[PDB]
Amino acid sequence: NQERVFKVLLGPHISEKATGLADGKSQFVFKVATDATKLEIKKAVESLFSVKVQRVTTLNVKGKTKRTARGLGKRNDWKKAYIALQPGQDLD
Amino acid sequence: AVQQNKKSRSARDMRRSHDALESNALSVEKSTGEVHLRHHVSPDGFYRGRKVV
Amino acid sequence: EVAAKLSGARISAQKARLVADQIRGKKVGEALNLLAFSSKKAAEIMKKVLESAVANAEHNEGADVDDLKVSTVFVNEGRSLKRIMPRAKGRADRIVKRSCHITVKVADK
Amino acid sequence: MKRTFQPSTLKRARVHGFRARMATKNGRQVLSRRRAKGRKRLTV
Amino acid sequence: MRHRKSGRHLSRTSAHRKAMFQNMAVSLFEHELIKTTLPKAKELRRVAEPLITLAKEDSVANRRLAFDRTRSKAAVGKLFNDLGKRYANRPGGYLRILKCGFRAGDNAPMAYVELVDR
RNA sequence: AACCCACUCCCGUUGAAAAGGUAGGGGAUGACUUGUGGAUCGGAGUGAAAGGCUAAUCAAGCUCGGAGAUAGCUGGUUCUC
RNA sequence: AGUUGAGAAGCUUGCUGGAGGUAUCAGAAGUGCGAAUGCUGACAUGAGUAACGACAAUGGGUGUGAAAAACACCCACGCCGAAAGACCAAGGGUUCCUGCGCAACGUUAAUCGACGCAGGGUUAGUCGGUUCCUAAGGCGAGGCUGAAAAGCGUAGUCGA
Ligand SMILES: [Mg+2]
Ligand SMILES: [Mg+2]
Ligand SMILES: [Mg+2]
Ligand SMILES: [Mg+2]
Ligand SMILES: [Mg+2]
Ligand SMILES: [Mg+2]
Ligand SMILES: [Mg+2]
Ligand SMILES: [Mg+2]
Ligand SMILES: [Mg+2]
Ligand SMILES: [Mg+2]
Ligand SMILES: [Mg+2]
Ligand SMILES: [Mg+2]
Ligand SMILES: [Mg+2]
Ligand SMILES: [Mg+2]
Ligand SMILES: [Mg+2]
Ligand SMILES: [Mg+2]
Ligand SMILES: [Mg+2]
Ligand SMILES: [Mg+2]
Ligand SMILES: [Mg+2]
Ligand SMILES: [Mg+2]
Ligand SMILES: [Mg+2]
Ligand SMILES: [Mg+2]
Ligand SMILES: [Mg+2]
Ligand SMILES: [Mg+2]
Ligand SMILES: [Mg+2]
Ligand SMILES: [Mg+2]
Ligand SMILES: [Mg+2]
Ligand SMILES: [Mg+2]
Ligand SMILES: [Mg+2]
Repeated sequence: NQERVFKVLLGPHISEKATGLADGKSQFVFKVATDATKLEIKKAVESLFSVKVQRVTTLNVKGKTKRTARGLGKRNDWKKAYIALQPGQDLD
Repeated sequence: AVQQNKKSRSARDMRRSHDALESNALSVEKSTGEVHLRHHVSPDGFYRGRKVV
Repeated sequence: EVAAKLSGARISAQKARLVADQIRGKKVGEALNLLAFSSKKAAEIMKKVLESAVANAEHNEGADVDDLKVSTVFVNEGRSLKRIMPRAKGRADRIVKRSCHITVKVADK
Repeated sequence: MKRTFQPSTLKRARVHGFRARMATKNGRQVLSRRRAKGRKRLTV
Repeated sequence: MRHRKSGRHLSRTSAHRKAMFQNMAVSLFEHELIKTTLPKAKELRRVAEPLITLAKEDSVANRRLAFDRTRSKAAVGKLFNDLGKRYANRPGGYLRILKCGFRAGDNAPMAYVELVDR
């Protein structure tokens, strides 16, 4: 569809592991929609960044429960994906 | 066992009349003029005018 | 004269009376020495209060640290934190964790 | 010294679950009563 | 009853008591100054002094006997080479005990054990 | 021996534990022991049978209503002249 | 505090308090607590007493820090080793790692922590789920049975 391409990638994930992966390997870490599959997020990166991805690996991250006077509040859950590019191309 | 009547303020305070403190064994070092317990190394590390630590 | 307070101290009220009555009515020169070598926990707190009281007289007033004599010392009882402690055969007993208010007052007279 | 409550999830949901209560007539009345009281959970 | 009985238990079994002084002497003969408890120092002077006296005569049998009770190569090397020759003309009294305040956590009377010349 | 059970002494009784621990003890290829899932429920179930077990509660459970049951029986019933 | 009445009680003022109170006479009472092994919070005596949770075991040096028996490292001692060692399934639900800290807990102190604040950390065609099949058993179109709720049950589809 025309949509479902500007809704699967929620933005880059800045970290120390993600930064090291981008330099050592050609893997980039992204925050993806919780209902996004591996096919959608590989056809979205190649369309919105003009690159070629060999494969993508995804995981679901649970939200940390923070205790405050009023009850226990759960932070929003989210999905993470390691976009592994070809030896060429960079996901900037 | 247990008691039959509670102890009053006078009866309680009479028991703890023998509960006091005393540590007046202080001494002034001749050289440094530092107060310390007698027959003890001073807090700075002097004993009868001699550094030991 | 000037005073210094410690509203809220972990040690209980009763244990701190035995140090307060040991220095009530002495000079600050030896009051700091008695607590500098006392073996009880209350000595460290009470010396911290006494040195603050002496510093208050030194700064807010022109009183020298030599002529000061600790005049009035009284230890009141503060808020006690209540917590349970399990015991044998299911019974649970309540444990109070007491505090105290220490007020050391020094006078230059 | 085995105590009375040995936890499980598959047994808990098949007895005290929403589909266990909703299936029978009495359990639906329990759901209605618990909703009328206004409890936050309604399913334990 | 303790009538004329010498030696203090220190609330330790016999093997722990033996091994503790065996490891206090081996540590004292590396640093020559230890911050230890006063009752433990009053008993350490009945263990280190026999070793120092034994160190004044160098021999295979003496070195083996010393090793049998202070088992450490470094301590046996420190003996018979630095100690036992420095105190070659001092009759007894190879270390002193100096009380040093009290412990911070508990109230245990501490004491410094120091070799007499250093 | 693991595993299951609990015959004896002591400790513990406000215990480490609302039924345990150190010593000793019986079965240990079977009528065995045990993990997961399921069936039997209140004058009603299960029971190698003790009236035992049925969520620390059992000569018939727990909870909500009849219900503020009934009590010829205890206890209490507050200012003055 | 003083003062007036047989009493329940009433009147005037010092200080604190910082905004409402009701001569007198009539009504309407949730109308006067010392006790019910009375109900709910607070505080005592016991008492700074018993205990601080297996009788594997600790002793030095250095560092930090306001402060080291318990924090980190080194030397040396003891304990488990058919476990006090590793890996899965239940169950738990971020307790996992790094910085900033000890108001609280941890049966003591704490610079330490399964403790507070902020970040980071779980990557599957091949390992376990889902997807295929079914046991015990659950539900069950039609259909029989039952005052009503409902019970049984075939085809069928769920259940490791
Ligand atoms: Mg995955
Ligand atoms: Mg949410
Ligand atoms: Mg219990
Ligand atoms: Mg079941
Ligand atoms: Mg032995
Ligand atoms: Mg077992
Ligand atoms: Mg056996
Ligand atoms: Mg029972
Ligand atoms: Mg009644
Ligand atoms: Mg009736
Ligand atoms: Mg108004
Ligand atoms: Mg009334
Ligand atoms: Mg009352
Ligand atoms: Mg009490
Ligand atoms: Mg004590
Ligand atoms: Mg007593
Ligand atoms: Mg006693
Ligand atoms: Mg005791
Ligand atoms: Mg312990
Ligand atoms: Mg061994
Ligand atoms: Mg073995
Ligand atoms: Mg947490
Ligand atoms: Mg951690
Ligand atoms: Mg603490
Ligand atoms: Mg934490
Ligand atoms: Mg079937
Ligand atoms: Mg059926
Ligand atoms: Mg039908
Ligand atoms: Mg199937």
